[PDB]
Amino acid sequence: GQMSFTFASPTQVFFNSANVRQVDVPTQTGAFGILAAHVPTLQVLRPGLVVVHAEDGTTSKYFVSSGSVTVNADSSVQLLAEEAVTLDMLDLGAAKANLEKAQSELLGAADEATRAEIQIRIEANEALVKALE
Amino acid sequence: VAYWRQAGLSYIRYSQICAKAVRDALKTEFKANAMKTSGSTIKIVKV
Amino acid sequence: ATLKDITRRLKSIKNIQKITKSMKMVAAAKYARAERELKPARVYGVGSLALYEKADIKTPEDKKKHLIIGVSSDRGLCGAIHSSVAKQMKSEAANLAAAGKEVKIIGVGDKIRSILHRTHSDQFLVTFKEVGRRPPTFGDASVIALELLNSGYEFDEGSIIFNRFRSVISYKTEEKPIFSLDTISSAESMSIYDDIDADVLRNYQEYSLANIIYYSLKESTTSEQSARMTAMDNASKNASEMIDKLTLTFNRTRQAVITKELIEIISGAAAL
Amino acid sequence: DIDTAAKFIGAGAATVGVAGSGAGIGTVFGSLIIGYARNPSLKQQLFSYAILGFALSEAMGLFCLMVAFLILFA
Amino acid sequence: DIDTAAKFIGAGAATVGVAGSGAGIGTVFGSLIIGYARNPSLKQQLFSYAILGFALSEAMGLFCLMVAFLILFA
Amino acid sequence: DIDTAAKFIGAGAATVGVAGSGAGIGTVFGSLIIGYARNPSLKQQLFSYAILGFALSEAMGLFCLMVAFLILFA
Amino acid sequence: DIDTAAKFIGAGAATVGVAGSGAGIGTVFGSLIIGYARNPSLKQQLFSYAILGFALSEAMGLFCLMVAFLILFA
Amino acid sequence: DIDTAAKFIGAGAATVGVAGSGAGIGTVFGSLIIGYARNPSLKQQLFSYAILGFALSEAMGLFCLMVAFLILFAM
Amino acid sequence: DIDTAAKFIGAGAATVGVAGSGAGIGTVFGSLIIGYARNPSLKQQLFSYAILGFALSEAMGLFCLMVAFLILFA
Amino acid sequence: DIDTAAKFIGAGAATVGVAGSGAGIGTVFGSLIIGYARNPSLKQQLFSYAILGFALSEAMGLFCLMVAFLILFA
Amino acid sequence: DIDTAAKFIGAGAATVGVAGSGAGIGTVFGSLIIGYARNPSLKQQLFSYAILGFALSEAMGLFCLMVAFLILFA
Repeated sequence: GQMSFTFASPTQVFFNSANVRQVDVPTQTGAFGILAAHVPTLQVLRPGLVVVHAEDGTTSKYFVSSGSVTVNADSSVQLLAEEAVTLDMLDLGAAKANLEKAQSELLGAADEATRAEIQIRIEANEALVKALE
Repeated sequence: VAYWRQAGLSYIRYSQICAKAVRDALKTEFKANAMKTSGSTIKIVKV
Repeated sequence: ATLKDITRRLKSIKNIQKITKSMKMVAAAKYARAERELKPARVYGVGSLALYEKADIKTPEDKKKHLIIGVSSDRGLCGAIHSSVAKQMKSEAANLAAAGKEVKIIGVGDKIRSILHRTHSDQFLVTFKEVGRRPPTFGDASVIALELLNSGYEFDEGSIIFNRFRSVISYKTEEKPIFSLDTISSAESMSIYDDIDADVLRNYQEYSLANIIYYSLKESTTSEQSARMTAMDNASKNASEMIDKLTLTFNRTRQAVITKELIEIISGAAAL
Repeated sequence: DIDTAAKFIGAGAATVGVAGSGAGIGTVFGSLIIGYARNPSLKQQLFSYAILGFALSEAMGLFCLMVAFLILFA
Repeated sequence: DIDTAAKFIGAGAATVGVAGSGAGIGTVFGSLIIGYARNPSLKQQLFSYAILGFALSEAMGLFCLMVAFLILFA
Repeated sequence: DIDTAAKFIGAGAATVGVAGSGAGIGTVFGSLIIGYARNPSLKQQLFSYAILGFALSEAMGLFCLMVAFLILFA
Repeated sequence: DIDTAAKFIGAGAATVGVAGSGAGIGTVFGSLIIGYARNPSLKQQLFSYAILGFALSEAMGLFCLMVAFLILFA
Repeated sequence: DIDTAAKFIGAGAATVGVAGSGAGIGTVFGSLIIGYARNPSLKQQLFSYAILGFALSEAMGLFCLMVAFLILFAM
Repeated sequence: DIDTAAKFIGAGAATVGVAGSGAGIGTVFGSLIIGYARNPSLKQQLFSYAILGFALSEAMGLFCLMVAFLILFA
Repeated sequence: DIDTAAKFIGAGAATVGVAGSGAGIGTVFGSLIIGYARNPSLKQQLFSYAILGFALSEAMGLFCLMVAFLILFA
Repeated sequence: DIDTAAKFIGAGAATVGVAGSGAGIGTVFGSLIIGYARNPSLKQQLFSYAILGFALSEAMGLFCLMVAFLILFA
């Protein structure tokens, strides 16, 4: 009962068929933890922070913006994020400024597509702020 | 469904917007690395 | 020929050797960067494919719509990159057209649209330019995937054909299938996959599409950078070899003309 | 008298109502947990909905008790 | 008077019903939480459904209590 | 005079049977909220099934009250 | 007469057993809503199963009311 | 006779045990519907469990009626 | 003799606690179906847990039945 | 006397109110199990809410028992 | 005697409390099945919580049966 964890942005890689114990992810339907024999699923991420615990009790947290997570029959997890950055790689002040900016533009409902785009940006910045704080 | 799918988007655009948000919210030093790799250059040809 | 012709030809071929040496070096640098950047993209692409690899999906044989994507570049002198890609594209296209399937073709690169211009003229759904000029990012793959989804063709099955980079000298043209959620949902192997609406599945399919297109783009870029490196190497070597004989011809013709001039001078002096 | 007997029989039968309360509110605090497990970030609003549900469900157990005491004294 | 005692016992029993409606409201406000957590974008519509469910389920507790009062005072 | 008392008690006991209808309404309208927030683009069909469930689960409550009245006034 | 008085109280207490049928119908038609929201394609077979469960949960409530009418009239 | 009279209210009280039994039948079949919507390929096996399920949920509940009839007839 | 009648009515009232255990068995075997449908690869362990829960649910469904038979024949 | 006999009736009939609290505790701990299987990294907060729900819904059974006692000994 | 009859009635009624614990045990061991279908690796802690919930929802039905026996004896 071991897990084969794969986790990579298109540009870099973080875990390559490693052996972790638990992985907590956001999934556009909730926010769940994957363990050595989780039931197979497919999900798509929302801007959040995936937390990984290795065999020894150390926690590494990476903010993912979007992507997919696959939990398979053989307990091999594949977590592909379009943009993953460690929390030390993020400006709190800049994130808060961007969040307030997007909230300010929310008034300008230029159309359904642009309204949705601004709302998505607000949600992403909200997750950024909540993770950094 | 989601509040963006009902707006006629797709998950590709959603991921693009989220990645843009994150990359625009990086440290002043990592911003350079983030921007250069994520640029787009492909152009259409009408059929 | 006269000495002037040999002079001009040797000038031109020396110039050619210089330029091809330059191209070989610049292509080697570009290939080095691309190979460095392809290490993580390979892991990313394999992760993307994992689901389809070990959750066996097969499109049932009663679906009309097929798609062909061919990955290539614009810059020429890449060797048999574009040739092999387009040849495989049309082979599969005709194969599928035998079974009465409404095939469509998408080409990522100018060379593919050019080569397949005569045949398959109308089957093109869209093609993309400005490829290879700079390394293909994920934004490029997202643009291609978007422009595929939006185009009024809901394919049932698809295949993407690219050049898997094996080594500096060897690359193998490869095909990878891609499915549609109309087929994902009704696959028996997917029953075990818990928490799968008919909606998270379309988001997942869109992301997988972008993923596989990005992976094929990165493989293609590495493969053709290596191919151009080797082609320029061969061209430069052959140019130097030609210079080897051409300089001998230069020297021999110069000596022969000098001797003839001296002989005619002495003949004129003797006659007077 | 038989009236002072009903005082207690009916009063006891009228506190059977409180069971509803005990059931209902449990479900609330069940769902909250489940909800908080799917979406921890909404902790605050989830708890707001939960306190609404508790107040507005145990009110009916309180009506049961009020009826019981009303019978006991009227 | 036996009639008074029977009236009081009858009201005590008839008020037992409101336990069911208390449980029903508990379920409604649990499902509201779960639905909200899974889809926080619909808070308005979800709460509208919750209002209808609560009102239309406490209707039955009011049925029970008016029955008890018809036994007692009328 | 004993028979009047027994009729009162029997009706008051019969009227307890709408607790089931209260709980059933709670469950159906909680499922409506969950199954709407889970798939908002079927609002109409989900609400139609909710209304059918209400009707079928309230037939029982109105039957309990009907038999209660039949006991009281017959 | 204690005979008819006892009969009335007995029938009144017996008829409360359809609270079970009410709650069961509620659960069946909440589950149908949830399932249909999850897999809108299966709607036909889903409604078939929902009706089957409805009938089997109706059986016991109708049987309880049968016992109640029986005792009240025998 | 009080003994004959009280038997009737005893039978009426005992016949209320079918309530929880019917509620259990309802939840068994609700779970059947949800499970079938989750995995419509095991359609048969699931039903089998459901059968078992309500049988027990009914069978044990049926005991109440046994008692009730006893109270009415076999003292 | 009221004792010879108190026994009968007390038994008829004590045998009401079987409703809760009927509902509990229904819930355990509904959870079994959902859980087996979700993750069929491990169905034996799910069945084992279902049998354990069912055993306990009857345990309490039959304690009250035992007390009923006790106050009826002792 | 009728008075003490009715007192025992009421004491016995007021404890059933603890059934609701029992079912509530069952559902809250079931939801704790579910929400800990989903997100096993919130264990501490989830058990905090679970114990809050248990205490605050065991209060109902406590209330029913204290009424069922004060009915006898006061 | 009337007091003996009252003993019998009170014990028989107070026994009905354990329906709550029966339903609660059913709910806990259905939730254990589902939450195990999700994360098998948590088996140990899931069963620890399930047994905690079983015992600490048993307590309520056991109190009801204890008080029924107390009335039936002392």
